[PDB]
Parts: sequence; C-alpha cells; structure tokens
Amino acid sequence: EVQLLESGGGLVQPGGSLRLSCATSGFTFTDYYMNWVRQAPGKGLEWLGFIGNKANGYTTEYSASVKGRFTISRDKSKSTLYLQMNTLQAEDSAIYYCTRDRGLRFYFDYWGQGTLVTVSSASTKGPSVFPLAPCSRSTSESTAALGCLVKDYFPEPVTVSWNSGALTSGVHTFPAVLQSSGLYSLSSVVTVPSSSLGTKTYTCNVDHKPSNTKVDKRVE
Amino acid sequence: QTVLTQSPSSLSVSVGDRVTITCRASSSVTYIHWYQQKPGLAPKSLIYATSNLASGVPSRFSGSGSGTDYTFTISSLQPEDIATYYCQHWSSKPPTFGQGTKVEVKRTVAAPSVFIFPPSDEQLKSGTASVVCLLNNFYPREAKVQWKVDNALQSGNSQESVTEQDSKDSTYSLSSTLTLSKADYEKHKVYACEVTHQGLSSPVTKSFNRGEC
Repeated sequence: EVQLLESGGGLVQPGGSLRLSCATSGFTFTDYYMNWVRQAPGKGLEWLGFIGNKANGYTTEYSASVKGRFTISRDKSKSTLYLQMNTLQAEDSAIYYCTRDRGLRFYFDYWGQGTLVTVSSASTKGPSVFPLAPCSRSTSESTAALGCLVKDYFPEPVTVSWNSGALTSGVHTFPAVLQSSGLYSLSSVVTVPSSSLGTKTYTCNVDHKPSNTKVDKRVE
Repeated sequence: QTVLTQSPSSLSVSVGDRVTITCRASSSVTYIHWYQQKPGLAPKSLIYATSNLASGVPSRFSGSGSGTDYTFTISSLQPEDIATYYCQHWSSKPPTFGQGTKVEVKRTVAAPSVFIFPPSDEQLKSGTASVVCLLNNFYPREAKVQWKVDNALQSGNSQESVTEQDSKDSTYSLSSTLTLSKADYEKHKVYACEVTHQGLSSPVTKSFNRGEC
C-alpha cells in the first residue's frame, strides 16, 4: 500500500523560510518521480515541481511561480522528499501535497493528505474550549444535541473528536469562521438520545498542535 | 502554459442521474487525467490517460475525448460522489489543472432540527458570551437564521458556518453564533433563534431565558 505523509507546515512570517517533508512507504522510493502540488483554501491545484528518480541522479523541475525560491530534494536512505521554501509571502499560504508520478511527466497516482502553511505576521494563540449544552433535557424530544465551542485560535488547523474517537455517529464539526479579531472559532456538535443525558459521559477532544494545546472538555 | 477550462463549474443532480463534465485545453493535449476531491480529503486519482479508471473506481465513472475537448461522466450519480473534480494535463510545461467542478446531489426536502445553546459559565467569567444556534440535517442548504434578543431583531453581530453535503443522508448542517459582551448579555433576557426553511410550514423558534439555565 502506497503511503505519502507530509509534515512541517505551520505559521511563517512574511519573507521567511520553511521546510516541508514527505515520508513515503509501501513502494520502492527511488523508482518514482516525486512532486509537490499546493491548494489555496478554496481555489485550485497548482503544481510546484518534481525531482526525478535515480535515472537522473535527482533531476529537478519547477514552475515559474516558485523557481528561485522553492527547492526540492530527496534522501534515498530515508525515503523522504523535501520542499525548502524561502522568501515566503501571503499568496504562498496553502495546503501542500506531495504526490507520486506513475511514470515520467505522466499523472499523480498517489497523494498525501497535506500539510498547511500559513504566511502571516500574526501570532500563535491557543483556543478556549467551552461546552455547548441545552438549558434543560426536556422529556418531550427524544433527541438532544451537545457540543464544544473551540474559540480564539490561530492559526489553523484544529482537531476535534468525541469520547476519544469512540463517538463518531451524529458528529458535525463545522468549518472555522475567521472572527473580526483575526482569530478563528469553530463548533463541533453531536446528536444523542435524551435518555442518555445524565447517564453516560460526553467529552470533546480538542487538539491545536500549532500552540501545543490539547484539551479534553466535558459537556455532560 | 496550456490552460484547461472546465464546464460547468457547479452541478446539483438527482441520485441515479447523469453528470457530464467538460475539460477544454487551450491547445491540443495527448491525455487528460481526472481527480476527485471529497470534502476534507486530498485529491485522488479517478481516471488516467483519458479513459482508464484507477483501481477500485466503480463502473459509473468513465472518460473520453481527444485533442482539445475532453469529457468525464458519472452515469448514475451517488451521494458518495459529492466532491470537486479536476482535469489535468502533462503535455506541456508546466502541467496544469482545470478550475474544478463542484458536484452535489439533490434529495427530498428535509426540515432542519433546531437547537439553541446558552453561553457557558466558564466563558461568561472571561467577559464574553457566545450564543450558538444549530440547524442539523436539512436540505436544501438555503436557510435563514435570525437572532432576536427580547424580541429585538439582531443583525451584523453573528457569524454562520455551513458544512459540506453529507454522503450518508445528503443533508447540510448550519452553525450560527451570536457574540456579545457579558455586560451587554446581562441586560437582556429572551435569547431566540428563528429559522426559516423550505421544509418548515412556519419559521421555527428556539429560545431560552438568561438566568434560567
């Protein structure tokens, strides 16, 4: 099974440097051409460049938009691909995917899940996790909703799970909204039967790696 | 740079119906590749070399076309196919992608389940008060949420966030948040959330009285 895993993305100051890494597995690394493609938060997909297989001793190619700034390299002994980004700017803020070429300038048969890069002068702020609970259970309605409000954080992203992954049915984690303060805020909700409120426990596991903030808040 | 232009850029089609997406290259290309991007996930190879289906891709997907004009087809659309699709070429430097085509399914009208949540004690002690209103599992996504404080209609002091269509039931969910300071929050009693939606005969209102939760 082919596996591509990106890491290294985070908040970067405008005009700064950052280095992303892509660890592979499940296939012979040096036999394939490795690429880098990025996606701005709602826009399209833009190819950045590649580094050939040892059928060129690591021949590289880059798009005009990043040539001179970004540099691709690989380490055979580690089955890892790298993207050195320099002179970063606002328009470089995107999710960076390392992809695998089936052949030579063919197509991208495999993709990683991506690592988010944020080019901003703003600072890192961990979120506050507040519980979302109704005023009263109400025996009339058979279904009740609970939740957690992950407020005031920067930058993206934040991870939210319920009862350590045990509860997944009925969960709806909403996309973050950028508040007038430049800080994000999002709500993660879950619907459960009213016959459970006061019987079993409900905890939301919030992780904001950028600020090293992991919070397990109890709702009921 | 060979520019690929997709059409249409958006589609809403009933389950089992046909979806046909077009990809036009500004200059002739040898092959066109299609990727599918499901919500929250990275793009995945759907069709390569114009008409070859990647491994595991179901029979409802197909590809055709030559030179400058290409076509991607889903003969019997399913909720699991909700996503944005992209065409790609590598016949010129650099390899480009089309702008993408958003595909969503159409289902029967489903009224939203409205819930309101008062601000927590822990937050209130910090000086602010967030009041959340939830609209769960509805269709279509067109929904109107109005906040009322002591029956006074609010505006500009709230923010909405809607989820991508769910493949399990083909519905949407909406989160509305009203933010006030603790002091402003404490000088009013009735906090209400009025919801207008096609699946509701009359607007649904969910509320609570401050001090009473």
